[PDB]
Amino acid sequence: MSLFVVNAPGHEGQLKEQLIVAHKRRPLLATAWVNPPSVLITNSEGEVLTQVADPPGSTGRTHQPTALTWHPNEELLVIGWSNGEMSLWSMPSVSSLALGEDYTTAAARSAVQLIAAKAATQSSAEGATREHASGAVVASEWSTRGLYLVSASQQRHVVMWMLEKIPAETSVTFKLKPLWSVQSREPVARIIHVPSKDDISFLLADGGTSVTAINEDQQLFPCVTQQEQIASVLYDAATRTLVTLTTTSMIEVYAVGEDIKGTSTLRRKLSAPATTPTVSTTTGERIAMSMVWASPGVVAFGSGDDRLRILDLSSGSLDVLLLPQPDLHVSSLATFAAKGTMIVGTVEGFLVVFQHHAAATEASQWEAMTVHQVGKCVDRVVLTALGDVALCCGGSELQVLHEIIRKRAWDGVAAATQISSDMVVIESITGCQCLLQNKGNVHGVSIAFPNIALWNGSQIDFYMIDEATSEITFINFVLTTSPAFAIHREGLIYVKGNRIVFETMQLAPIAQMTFTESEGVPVIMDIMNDYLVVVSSKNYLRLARISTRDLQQLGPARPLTFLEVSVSGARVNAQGRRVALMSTLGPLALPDTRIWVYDSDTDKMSFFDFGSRNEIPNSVYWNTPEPNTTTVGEFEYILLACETYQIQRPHNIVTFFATHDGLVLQNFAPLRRYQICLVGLTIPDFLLASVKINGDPNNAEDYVIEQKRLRDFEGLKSDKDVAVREALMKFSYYATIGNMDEAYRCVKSIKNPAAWQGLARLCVTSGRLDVAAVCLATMEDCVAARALREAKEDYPDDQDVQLATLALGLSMTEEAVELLRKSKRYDLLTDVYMACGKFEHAQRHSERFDRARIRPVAYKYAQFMESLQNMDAAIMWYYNAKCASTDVPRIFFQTNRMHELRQLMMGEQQSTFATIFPQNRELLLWWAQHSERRHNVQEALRFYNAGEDVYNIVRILCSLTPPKLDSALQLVNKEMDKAKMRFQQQQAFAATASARFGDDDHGEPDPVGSAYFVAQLYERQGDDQLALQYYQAAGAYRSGVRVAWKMEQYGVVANLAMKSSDERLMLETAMALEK
Amino acid sequence: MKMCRSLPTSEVTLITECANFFRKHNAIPFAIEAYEKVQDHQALIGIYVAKGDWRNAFTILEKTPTLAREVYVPWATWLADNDKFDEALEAFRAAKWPKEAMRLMETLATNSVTCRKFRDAAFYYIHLAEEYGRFEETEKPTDVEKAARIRRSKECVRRADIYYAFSGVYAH
Amino acid sequence: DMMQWERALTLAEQLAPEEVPIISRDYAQHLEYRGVYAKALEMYQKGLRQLPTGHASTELSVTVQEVERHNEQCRQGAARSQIRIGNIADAMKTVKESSEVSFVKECAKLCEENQKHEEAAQLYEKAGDIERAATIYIERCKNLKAAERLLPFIKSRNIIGIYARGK
Repeated sequence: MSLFVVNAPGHEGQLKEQLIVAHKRRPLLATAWVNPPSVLITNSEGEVLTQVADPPGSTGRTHQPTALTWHPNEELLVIGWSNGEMSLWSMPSVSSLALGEDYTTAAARSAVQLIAAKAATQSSAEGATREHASGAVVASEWSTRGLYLVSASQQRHVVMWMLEKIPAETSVTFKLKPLWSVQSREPVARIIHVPSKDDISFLLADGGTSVTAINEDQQLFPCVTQQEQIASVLYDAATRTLVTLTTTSMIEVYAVGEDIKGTSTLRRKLSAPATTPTVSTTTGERIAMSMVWASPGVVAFGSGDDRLRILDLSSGSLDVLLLPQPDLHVSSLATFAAKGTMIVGTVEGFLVVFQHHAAATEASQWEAMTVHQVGKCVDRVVLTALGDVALCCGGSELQVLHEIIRKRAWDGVAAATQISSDMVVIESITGCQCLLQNKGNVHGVSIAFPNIALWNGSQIDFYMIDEATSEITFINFVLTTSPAFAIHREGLIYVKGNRIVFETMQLAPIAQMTFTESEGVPVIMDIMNDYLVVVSSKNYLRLARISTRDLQQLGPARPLTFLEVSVSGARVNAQGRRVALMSTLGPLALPDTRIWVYDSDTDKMSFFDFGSRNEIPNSVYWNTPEPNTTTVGEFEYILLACETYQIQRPHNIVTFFATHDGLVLQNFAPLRRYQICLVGLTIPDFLLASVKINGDPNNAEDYVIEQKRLRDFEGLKSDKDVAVREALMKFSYYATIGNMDEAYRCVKSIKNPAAWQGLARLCVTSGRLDVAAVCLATMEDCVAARALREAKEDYPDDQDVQLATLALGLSMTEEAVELLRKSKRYDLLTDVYMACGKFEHAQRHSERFDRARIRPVAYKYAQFMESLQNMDAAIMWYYNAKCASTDVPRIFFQTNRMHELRQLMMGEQQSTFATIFPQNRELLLWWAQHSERRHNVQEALRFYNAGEDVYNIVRILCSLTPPKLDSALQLVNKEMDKAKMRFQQQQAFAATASARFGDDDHGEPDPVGSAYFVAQLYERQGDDQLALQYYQAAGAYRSGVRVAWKMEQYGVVANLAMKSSDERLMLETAMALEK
Repeated sequence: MKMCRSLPTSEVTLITECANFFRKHNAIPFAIEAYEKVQDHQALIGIYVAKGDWRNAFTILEKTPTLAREVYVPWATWLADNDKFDEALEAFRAAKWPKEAMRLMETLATNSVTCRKFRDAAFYYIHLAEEYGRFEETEKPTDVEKAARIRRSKECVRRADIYYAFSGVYAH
Repeated sequence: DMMQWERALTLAEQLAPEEVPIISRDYAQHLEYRGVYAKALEMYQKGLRQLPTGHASTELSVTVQEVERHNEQCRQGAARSQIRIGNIADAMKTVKESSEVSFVKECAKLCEENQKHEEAAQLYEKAGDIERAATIYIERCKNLKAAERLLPFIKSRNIIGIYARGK
């Protein structure tokens, strides 16, 4: 990620939080300190430029500055003191000094602005004390074009000042002259200006109920009128909007036209409860209201609570975007329009940085990037021109936080990581983990173990580690200012002026040829092994090879083709051929969502963007070959790793193969919360300077290195395994290419089965199975091979199911649904959902989505409970599965709980059982059969009549001695009645269209099987004529003709044979009739 | 409606078009009246299927026996989504469409096997073997596919015999 | 799934005599990917099988086509494997009695390396392309008699410019 470097220009004076100002375009910053009363003017990095006191003439009255304002385009400050004297601080311009024209780099500009600030001047406006009448200047303000000034005092005096720029014979001076002397009703607090789209017109707010504007007509007139006290007024010049948040926190947005009159557009009551308010007693003052312009059209305010309240003036919508934690008291707020970033300061000592997504829901557009715990209460927050953020801490304390990326390096032996402004943790693979503190802040890190050079802007100090004693001591410094420096075993290579100087540890010069302005000043350099890359300030690329004696430039200087797109970082591979390039966008050093790869052999520049992945990168790294290991493979040299984070942020590490054809993505790798970042790459491991899982991220000493394995480098039993590792890297490359036919041969040399598993995963992702069968069967996963063979044999037409089976056999389970999700295979994913133990997911999935297999889910859960020996849930789910006809009696009979079943058929939780059990018709039928075969005929009859099973009842009644013939006849005729009813209903329903359509459909009612026994009774009583009618009524055509034989009848025989509609029944009765 | 009943029975197509206009603008009863006046049985069946009434659909089916499929198929899927899967299977058996009949019979035979309803599984498999010879009229299978389904027919007959025999033994 | 096809065959000797050749062919396929198919001939010769005798119904009819397809694939594999052994003359009868364009194209590539240029020349003109056949003719074979018959069917004058030097 990234962090702030904190520079505190030391002074024991009491800073006023209300009097820190920043030039809006020039990178400067002015502060007012009390005891002693003075003004420190510093640059944008907190480095002191000058200190200002009262101009001479004071008889010991060192007056107290009360207001400071900047010129909107010049390096000019004006200071209103406590006595009304209006001083003006002016630095001479660089072009006025008539020095050389090479002053175009940032460091030279910083040095010349430092010396010019030391050569600045202070002037006094004539009669300014009288115009304010010895009153302290409580406010001042320049116009938008910055030639009109307005000064307001505590005596309500408001004075307009005309700016006169007097070009002197050798310099330029400035004067401020009074124009008007008007009076307000109260001491005016905030003065705003309005542009016409020059025009002189200033709004004034004294913190009361009404705001008073003044224009060239010398008239002080109100614009908006409110009945409650106002505190802060937000003005938007582009839309001229005037937003006022009342002391009671009520929204009042006024559109303001040319008439300088505010018209309210949105004003809705906000209910902020007054139940035990948190009155600020620690400070002894009213809580400061805070609102600023978050985005064009959107205004944010924090109410001092744990919440942040955003308001969209375009749609009138007010919502809340919360901080990542509760318990954060917001004190001051600021926003950088250049990056679309809000800075949230908390009393607890936190700065939260919110980034525009374009820099779903509208509130998701903002998101917090970094949380920086300063550990001190912040008073005021002021941004600068470049984005550096100044804070007022503890009243008398001031800090300047400048946002940088964390410097880190990995030579091959030890990794160096920056953790603070000046704390650096150096950690080897031998456990040599130690922390070092520098005099100044860390700006550049380079390592060639045990030599390690840190650059602090003004100079580089290279430290030597004696690991035998583990002692580190400064030796000598190289006073240079370039960001380009890199240490090596041969020596240190840096930039002095235009020269790129190569020296030894004792600074013995090695290569020295003077460069020109056309070649320019190198800004970026990278050293690894015996190769170096230099990128100048003009996009020029110089590859080079470092040797024992010289710096052989591998070819000439080259340009590259991409507001403007600059270059901030470059890393060359171990072949010294491909260079990875980090680009930025715009002069604001905005990060870029794409990364670049330059191949010198084909001299191409390919690229890959991360905005497609909604990601922003931070660093890129090649595979560093191990020290004293020159047998590393060629492809192993070309793998590139990039650290990315999405827009506690997510972390990802993405791998690429820098082929000639472009960048081919290999794999992503999310990082955990303790895994802070990536410091190095050394195959097969990402080397991360993380913290312990249970450790303290706040601790600076808990930065331990972790060698996270590459995802396609699993099962590495041997760290000296060379051929297997090289062939695995070749296989990974071929998998990224994809055409797995020779990726099959990439792993034959490997006998590590983890490579076979990775190849099988690739076979799943591709869709090739004949390779995958061998991939399974060479690991002897006979379960998965058996499953694949069965899937091929039973589902030969479908290949997606075989792919899903293979994926399941490879211990990846989320893919089965994704394979044939909507094209429907709900049964198989139901089985998979059960097989993961997620019954409570499978049943709720199938209830809404797959209605055909609720019963198998219930039956499987019942078997699961029965194998758990919980007969309660097992019995209730065998009931829920509609299988209680055979399985609930099974459980009761095999648990020997038959007494309870008899009790149920003829305790709070027993209510649930007895609610359902006694009336289950299948249970009644089963108990009837049970008692019937238990030689209890009468209980069987009772339970059959309770279960209305007509057939069994008729069988029993015709079987009893004596046969209860009349009740059997009654029930048989009742069922014949119902069958006749159904046949007549369907026939009369069909006869409507049969009125016109003559159909000889000789349909018959459904025969009643229960009649059979009745005919049997007459068959046992000689009433065969009666039996024949019931046999035909039963559909017993064979028994019908069996009866019909003894009548010496043949017509009934023939027609019953016809009605049988089965070939045998006429096939034999033919020659039965012939005899 | 007034202009609809102004029209005679000769201009059938115009009344069908204005009944379509009724149907697009959810004038369901007017569409019913117009389709009735032009005795457009297919549109009556379609609008009743979309509506939900089935008795009227079958009354229309009685006059025209040759319009069976377009009534049974939505009837079959309605029975299927009303969890009456045996009835839906019978309806699919009536109205050809062997793909959905195949799938539903697979699910039902599997449910009978896993829930140990061995008589039900035997019935499902013995009729599933008979269904394995059912193809859509648009597709004429090769002899290879005919053999690949004859083998499954014989296998399912064997499974049906085994399950039907095993039901009584398991019960005992 | 053990790929011990040797013991698979060993138990298939007494368990399933009919399953014996099929596994065999699969064995040879794996050898195809490793170049050790010098032993991948005897199982192809053992892949023969007597015709199914029975009633003339579909059941005895459909299987014939599948078993014949298996025989054709086995003979294709045998012809492919016999090239590097040095038995081109035996394989030529099977190759020239075949019809598949791709199989003959794959067989024609490897005949030049064994310096058996006559069979390579016979296969190149029937491989479906004549331009590459004449290119191999003028660079390696140097047989102008066969190229004379292909002269009206080639428009490549750069081939002719080297062809006509010794013609």
